[PDB]
Amino acid sequence: SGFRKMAFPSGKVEGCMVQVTCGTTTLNGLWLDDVVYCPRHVICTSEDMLNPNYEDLLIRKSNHNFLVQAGNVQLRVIGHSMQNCVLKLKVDTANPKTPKYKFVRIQPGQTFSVLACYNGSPSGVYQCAMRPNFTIKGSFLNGSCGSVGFNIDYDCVSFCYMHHMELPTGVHAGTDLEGNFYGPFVDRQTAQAAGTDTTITVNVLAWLYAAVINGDRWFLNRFTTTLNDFNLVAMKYNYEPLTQDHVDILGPLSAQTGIAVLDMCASLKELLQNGMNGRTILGSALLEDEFTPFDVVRQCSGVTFQ
Amino acid sequence: SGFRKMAFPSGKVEGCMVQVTCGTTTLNGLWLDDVVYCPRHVICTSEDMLNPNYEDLLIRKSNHNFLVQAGNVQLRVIGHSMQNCVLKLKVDTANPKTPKYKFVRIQPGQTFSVLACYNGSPSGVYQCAMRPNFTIKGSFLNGSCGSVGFNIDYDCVSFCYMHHMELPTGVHAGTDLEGNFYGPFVDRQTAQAAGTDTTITVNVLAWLYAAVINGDRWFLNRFTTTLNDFNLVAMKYNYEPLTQDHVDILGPLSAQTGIAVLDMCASLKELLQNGMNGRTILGSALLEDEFTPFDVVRQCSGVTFQ
Ligand SMILES: *[C@H](O)[C@H](C[C@@H]1CCNC1=O)NC(=O)[C@H](CC1CCCCC1)NC(=O)[C@@H](NC(=O)OCc1ccccc1)[C@@H](C)OC(C)(C)C
Ligand SMILES: *[C@H](O)[C@H](C[C@@H]1CCNC1=O)NC(=O)[C@H](CC1CCCCC1)NC(=O)[C@@H](NC(=O)OCc1ccccc1)[C@@H](C)OC(C)(C)C
Repeated sequence: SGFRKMAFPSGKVEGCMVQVTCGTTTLNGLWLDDVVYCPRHVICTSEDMLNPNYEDLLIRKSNHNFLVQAGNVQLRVIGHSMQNCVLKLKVDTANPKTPKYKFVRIQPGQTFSVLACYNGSPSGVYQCAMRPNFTIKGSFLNGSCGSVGFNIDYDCVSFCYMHHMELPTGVHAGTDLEGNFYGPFVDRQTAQAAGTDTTITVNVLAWLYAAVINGDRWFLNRFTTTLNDFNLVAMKYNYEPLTQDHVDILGPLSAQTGIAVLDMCASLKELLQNGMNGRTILGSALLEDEFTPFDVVRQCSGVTFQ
Repeated sequence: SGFRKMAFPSGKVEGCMVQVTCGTTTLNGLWLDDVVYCPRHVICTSEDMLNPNYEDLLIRKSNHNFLVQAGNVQLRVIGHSMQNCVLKLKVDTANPKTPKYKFVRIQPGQTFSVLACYNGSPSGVYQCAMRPNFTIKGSFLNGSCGSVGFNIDYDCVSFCYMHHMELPTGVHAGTDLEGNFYGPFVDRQTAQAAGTDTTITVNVLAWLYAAVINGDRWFLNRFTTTLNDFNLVAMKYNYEPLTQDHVDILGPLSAQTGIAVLDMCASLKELLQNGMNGRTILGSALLEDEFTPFDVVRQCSGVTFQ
């Protein structure tokens, strides 16, 4: 038993990480089949960042201005193109370690694993969620750009995030693997509003179920509530409105613990109106919202991969 | 910027994980060179668990009663021996994916990465610490036994933990890779006292430095204290006594942030005497003690591996 915030094993992704250099800028790229993916702002100088014309900037570059290094090995670039905010470098060598992969665009509230990378070498791995305002709260230093987020379905790697830039909040923004930003962000060094972040109500309920499943049950009360009543408390409190779909996705945890979702909503309501009283749930003094219901199900089912 | 609880990339360890079966018991093993390591209690039936004579039980077994499966592939066992509480299965095939590795026995307060495994296939990865009472608070279901903890030094894998059993606390116990338990635990299904757990004072201070480095500085005060004065507050509060060595290891974070360790101790003291007032530090409403000072240094330095 026990419950930890847990990332997918990153082996399948480590084999895809390469170093990409263009001029005096180095960052990470994703090497799959015979294509290298990376943020297009690798083509920018530190002055270009304030207002780049990427088309014009890309025109001044040729294949040989792009150094791709996979470990020690130099790949030869033979085609380059710009898809949205990513740059796709065609190389002469397919990656012998290409996993079975997909590119997905995830939804706010879903979770994924980040492998943070510098100079093409993996640094660490951690788990997180696409916030409702389409930011992620991660850990990214200079040179982490091009690090990717992913989920694993048995053998198949679903890539969903590529890191591009930190906002003035210490929150991070980026794109899917077709180069479209999550959220309204553009890749330019100009002030940008992240927007009001809300809490992922369904994820919090799934966590409370993970708590019950792991012995923590003090928050459990004699009350119930209605979907509309609870939603009315959800909104004084920043919470995502709870829908019937949310209720259904919480259904399996419902039946395992024998606790109705709306009874659980009542306990959450009391927590939101009465706080923690200096107590903890699964060793946190806060309400945690970065476990999807599926993260909960599989953590106490033992789903494996590879 | 930002600060997450971050695990080493597990690729080097995924390639070492195999399935070990003996009778009607299956668990994970660590395959390195031509040896497979696993908990010796794989040789036990569900009745044996209450009071096993491991010597006598091991005598009834022969090499062919041990099925080792590396992915799909059956290894042939040709020698078996018992070292403390681990069992070492000599196989006819060296693991072509053996990393450069070491076996270390870590100290209370140090951190490591766990790759949780079922039937020899990795499930997830998370970070944690050997508690002062020599327990770890992880996430382990039935069949997770044989999962290992590790740190990575550039290319070299330092194995330090092998999971054996959960206590009645939802805390976990296990051995180094020579088979000696951390703590006073034995591998038997008998009630065992974990013992009073204390907080890793030096780790908490290192975190407060990580906080300052990442913008969170409200806890910072106009006071200072003495090593003995603070230690006197450390003990009403469960904290490990702070030593001069602790002070020195915190020295580099000292100089980066320009804040004396004993000034930081005063802020921690006020936190311990006055609580959080419903506020947060790096997004936690609790004082976090599972980052060593070295975890902090490298997270905001960007150390890579492979
Ligand atoms: C790639 O390695 C990095 C990763 C950053 C660096 C440290 N932490 C990270 O997450 N990405 C960058 O450095 C990019 C580079 C430019 C981005 C697109 C345009 C051309 C290249 N920039 C940022 O990450 C900046 N974000 C940013 O400026 O956003 C808009 C803005 C501007 C001014 C005030 C507020 C907001 C970073 C460097 O800016 C901060 C200084 C605010 C972090
Ligand atoms: C190996 O896959 C598992 C991993 C466990 C299972 C679920 N979570 C885990 O961490 N390990 C075990 O199942 C071992 C098996 C025996 C251990 C040594 C003797 C022979 C094999 N046992 C345990 O993990 C038990 N721990 C335990 O009993 O500790 C002493 C004790 C006894 C009675 C009351 C309190 C404490 C588990 C199964 O016991 C609990 C039911 C308390 C979890």
